[PDB]
Amino acid sequence: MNLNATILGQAIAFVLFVLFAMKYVWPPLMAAIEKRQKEIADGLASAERAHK
Amino acid sequence: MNLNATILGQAIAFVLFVLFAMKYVWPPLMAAIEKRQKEIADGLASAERAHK
Amino acid sequence: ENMTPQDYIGHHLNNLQLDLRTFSLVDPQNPPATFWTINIDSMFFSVVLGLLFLVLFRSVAKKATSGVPGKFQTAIELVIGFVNGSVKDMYHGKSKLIAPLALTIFVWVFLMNLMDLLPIDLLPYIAEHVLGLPALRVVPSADVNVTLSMALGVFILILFYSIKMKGIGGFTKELTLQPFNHWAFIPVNLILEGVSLLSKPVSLGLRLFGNMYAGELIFILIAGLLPWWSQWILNVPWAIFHILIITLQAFIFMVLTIVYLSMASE
Amino acid sequence: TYHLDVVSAEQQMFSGLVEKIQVTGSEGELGIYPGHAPLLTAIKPGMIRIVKQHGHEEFIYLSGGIL
Amino acid sequence: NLNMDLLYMAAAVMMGLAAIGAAIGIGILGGKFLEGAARQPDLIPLLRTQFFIVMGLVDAIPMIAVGLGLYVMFAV
Amino acid sequence: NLNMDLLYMAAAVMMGLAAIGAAIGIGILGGKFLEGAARQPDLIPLLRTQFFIVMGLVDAIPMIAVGLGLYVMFAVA
Amino acid sequence: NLNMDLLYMAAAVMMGLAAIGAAIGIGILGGKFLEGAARQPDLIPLLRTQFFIVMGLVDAIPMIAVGLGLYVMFAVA
Amino acid sequence: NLNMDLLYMAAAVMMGLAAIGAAIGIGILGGKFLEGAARQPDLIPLLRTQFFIVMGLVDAIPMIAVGLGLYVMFAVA
Amino acid sequence: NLNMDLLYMAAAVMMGLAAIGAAIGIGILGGKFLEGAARQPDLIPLLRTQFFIVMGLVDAIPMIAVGLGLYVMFAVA
Amino acid sequence: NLNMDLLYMAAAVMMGLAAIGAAIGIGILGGKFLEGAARQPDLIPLLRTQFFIVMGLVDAIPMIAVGLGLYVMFAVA
Amino acid sequence: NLNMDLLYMAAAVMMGLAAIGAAIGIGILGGKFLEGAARQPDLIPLLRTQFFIVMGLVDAIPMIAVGLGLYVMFAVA
Amino acid sequence: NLNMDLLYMAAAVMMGLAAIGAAIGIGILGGKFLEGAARQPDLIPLLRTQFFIVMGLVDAIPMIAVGLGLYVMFAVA
Amino acid sequence: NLNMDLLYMAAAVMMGLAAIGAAIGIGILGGKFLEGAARQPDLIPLLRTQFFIVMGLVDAIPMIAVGLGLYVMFAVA
Amino acid sequence: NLNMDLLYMAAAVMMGLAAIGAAIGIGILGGKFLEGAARQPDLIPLLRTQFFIVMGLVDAIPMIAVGLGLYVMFAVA
Repeated sequence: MNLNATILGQAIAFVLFVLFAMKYVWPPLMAAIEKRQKEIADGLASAERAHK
Repeated sequence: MNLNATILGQAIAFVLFVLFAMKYVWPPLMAAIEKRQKEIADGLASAERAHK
Repeated sequence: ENMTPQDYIGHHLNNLQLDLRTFSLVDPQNPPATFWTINIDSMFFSVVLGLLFLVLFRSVAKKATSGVPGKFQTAIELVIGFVNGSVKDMYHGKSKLIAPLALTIFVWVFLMNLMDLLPIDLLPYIAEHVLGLPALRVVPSADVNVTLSMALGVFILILFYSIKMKGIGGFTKELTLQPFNHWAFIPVNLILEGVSLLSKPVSLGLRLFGNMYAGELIFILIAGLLPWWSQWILNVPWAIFHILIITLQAFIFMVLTIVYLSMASE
Repeated sequence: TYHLDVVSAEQQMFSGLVEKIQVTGSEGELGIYPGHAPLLTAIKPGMIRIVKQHGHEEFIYLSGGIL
Repeated sequence: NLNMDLLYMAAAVMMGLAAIGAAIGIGILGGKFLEGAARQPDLIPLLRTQFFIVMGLVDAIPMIAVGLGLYVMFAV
Repeated sequence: NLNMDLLYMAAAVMMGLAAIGAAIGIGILGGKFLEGAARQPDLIPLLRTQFFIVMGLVDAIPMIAVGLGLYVMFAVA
Repeated sequence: NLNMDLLYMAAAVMMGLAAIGAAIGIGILGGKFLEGAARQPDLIPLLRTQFFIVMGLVDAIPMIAVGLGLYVMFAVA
Repeated sequence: NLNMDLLYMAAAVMMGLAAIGAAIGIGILGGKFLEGAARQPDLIPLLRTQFFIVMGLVDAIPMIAVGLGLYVMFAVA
Repeated sequence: NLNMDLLYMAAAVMMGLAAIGAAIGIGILGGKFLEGAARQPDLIPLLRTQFFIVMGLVDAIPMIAVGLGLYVMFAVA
Repeated sequence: NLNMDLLYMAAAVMMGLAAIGAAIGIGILGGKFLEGAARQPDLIPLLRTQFFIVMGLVDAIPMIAVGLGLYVMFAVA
Repeated sequence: NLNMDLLYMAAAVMMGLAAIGAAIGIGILGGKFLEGAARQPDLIPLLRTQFFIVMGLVDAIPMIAVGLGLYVMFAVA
Repeated sequence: NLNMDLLYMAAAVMMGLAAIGAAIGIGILGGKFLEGAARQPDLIPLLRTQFFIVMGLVDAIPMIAVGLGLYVMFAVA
Repeated sequence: NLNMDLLYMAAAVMMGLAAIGAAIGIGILGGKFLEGAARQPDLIPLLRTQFFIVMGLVDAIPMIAVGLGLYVMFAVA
Repeated sequence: NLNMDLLYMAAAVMMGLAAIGAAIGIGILGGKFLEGAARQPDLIPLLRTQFFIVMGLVDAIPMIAVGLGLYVMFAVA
């Protein structure tokens, strides 16, 4: 059997897999991190105005 | 499959990663989280006292 | 290359092992029978991933800004709050071990399992055509030894907490009275409450093993038994699905541990 | 949002626009979000939580009734 | 010789019982999912998420069995 | 020879169970699809969509078993 | 020889399991259909339509089982 | 000839299995019929109509099986 | 010897499954007959009628099986 | 000798299948009976009447199965 | 070998199926009993009497097979 | 000689089926117990009594079967 | 040799039946517990208690069986 | 060869029964989880934890079975 061809197919499959990953799975994580940042920023600023 | 002396070689690496994580990873992070939480809530307390 | 796929897969299912007694590497047809023959490749990646975990988390412990957190700090504190919420939902005692233990289990098992998503032949290609060593399979959690080491550790911890928090006078009480509560029945309960307590950790290990081991085997088969131009159409629908496994199989390993410890002490 | 009426035999008690509510129906607690399927039940004496759109939360005590 | 058909039967048992388990379990789960969706039709995207979560456990053991089945069917 | 006895027997037991799974598994589902439609039929096109979404998952393993049975019966003879 | 006897046995297993599946599936589906009409008679036009649409998928696999059972009994045996 | 006896096991299973399903498949269906009747007894014949429709589907595969269950034990035998 | 062993085993299954299908199939149906009766006892007789119409179908394919069992024991020896 | 020592298995199957069938069917029927009795207690004897009425139909087949099993055990084997 | 081990096997089969039937049937009945009792926290005796009646019916036919299993355990073997 | 192994087999069969029956019956019964408890949470000590009453009855035949399987495995084999 | 070979099948059937029974019973009981909790979130700590109580009974018989299975696999070997 | 083939069937039985048990149990439990989530969406988080608690009990014995099956299939091989 052509082992080099089996690695060929593995690489094709992995390229399609990383496509699916970086176009469905990652945006959720980045948006969650950004939501957390917005939350903490707004909390600290609203708490700042309370002092004045 | 093959029950192996590794059953011990892993447990060592286990109890180490637990302790350095305990004493030197978790309090450092949770202290900062609780600090930000308390010092956001203090602003709400200040607003309540301002109204009171 | 004279690989009949039936033998190619067999090679793929072999670990790389070492003789504790003789300090020698294992063979494709030859295994030192004595149990003292460490599985080496998983230890390297295992300890490697535990190192990477502790490194990545200390490197933010010593940078933690209590103001607006950096984008990198946010994710680590996110996972920290995730674990803390689960713990303080299921546990209520004053023990300081539970939370870091849970975090270690969660992230360590997650990174261990995540390995399988890598193409199956790549690192085995390197570790033979560069280092010359005979075999390599990389997923640490895909071996009974490591999951049973974790499971027996958790079992020792369960016994520790059950002794410490209600004493032998109560520990023997739970082990003899429940369920039927009369002394004439103590001999029967002593069986059940034993095997039950034994199944709790053992299944905990095997649950993690069986999922990952077969989860690796599929990829092996897909490599060994289909021509290149087709492999993807059966690799991809599995790989994405495995993302749903590696996460849950980590999460469950965390939660049940808490559920046991909180259940043991309280 | 959806329209919510709290009506007694004597006089009306609430007529705002709501985003969700929570009640203790005779068969258990129960939460109504928009688009909920048509449903009929009795509710036990106790509180009910209204959240008016823009998220304003308030509690109304009911001596029972039919939802 | 006499080995191959006996191994094929050992594989067929696994495949069949795995099909039984996966089909009946996901059928029950999906039935409850659909009676939930018909109740709160605006929360379909939320409940569906939970479904995909719990499905990941229902198909835990079947994909083990199926896997080993293929092994017995092709690797020995 | 003896093989062509059991090579069929297996193909049966695999594809028979694969039927019992696929049929009942969908029926339990389909029932809940109907009782929901029979209350507020205005959602029929909505629920039907979800129905197929989940039914594809039901036929995951049964059709795999049917494929292996066809391979055993025809290709393996 | 022994071949035809166990070929008949295999077809018998296949068709018994297929019958179990088709029967119980269509039974559980029809039970809910017969409930829907009662709640809202006058849409029977419609629930029966959807019931056939679902019955086709319920029977998809048992039909293959019966097809291959006959294929064995009267082409291979 | 051993060929003489195995057929009786191939039939007895089929007409057994087709019996378990075709019974229960109807036993379920008829159930939802009766509790439908007990609610709207003015519609009993109308529901009966649909019942006799749906039952005609439930008995589809079983009547095939029992058919061959005879064919094996009498025509093949 | 064995020629006259198997035909008794072939009966054990045929009347065994035929019992189960008959026992469960009615055990389900009569249950609803009770429920609809308990909600409205003033309606008992009409339900009691419809029941026997449905029941007679359920016991159709089981009873014949049991018959073919007795035959297979006595007249088929 | 095997020609008699093996028929005990036919008897065991023949009557154990009837055991499970009768037990589970009567369990379902009696459960519906008990719920009827619980909802409207001043109805009990009439529901008891109907319960025995159709319980007879439930145990009809298992009884012949058990009788034939006992006959095969004592008289035949 | 062929004499006694098969008798032990037949006794095992009888008693295992008897356990299945009795346990599941009485579980169903007792579940309905506890439901009715929780709905009527004053009719516990009035309902448990009926429960004992119908359960005395249910357990009986498994007990036939259990007694015969003991017979085959210690009177055939 | 080989005689003894099928005694392990018979014990395995009987004990596995007894476990099936006991576990599923107690599952159903305890599920209904918890359903009752959730509604009338103050009546838990009463229902917990009645539960235990029936609790021992479902697992009578399973207990017998497990006892006799221990007999077969450790006393006979 | 079979005294060595067949014991793994003997253990296999015990472990499979223990698995099915424990899983199904605990699933039913836990499902009823989850729905009771969803209907009464404040009673979560109370009902959970009863759960682990009644589950402690359900898990009794299977852990016998599985235990003996291990003994058959490694002790008697 | 002569001795090391049956072992694969022995393991197959373990894994098949464990698959049925785990799958159907977790489905029965998740169905009630989704029903609860549908009645009160805001409790989704809390109920979810109570799921992973109870579910951790469901698949214990099935995973013991799967582990020992993989052992037999790769340690004894």
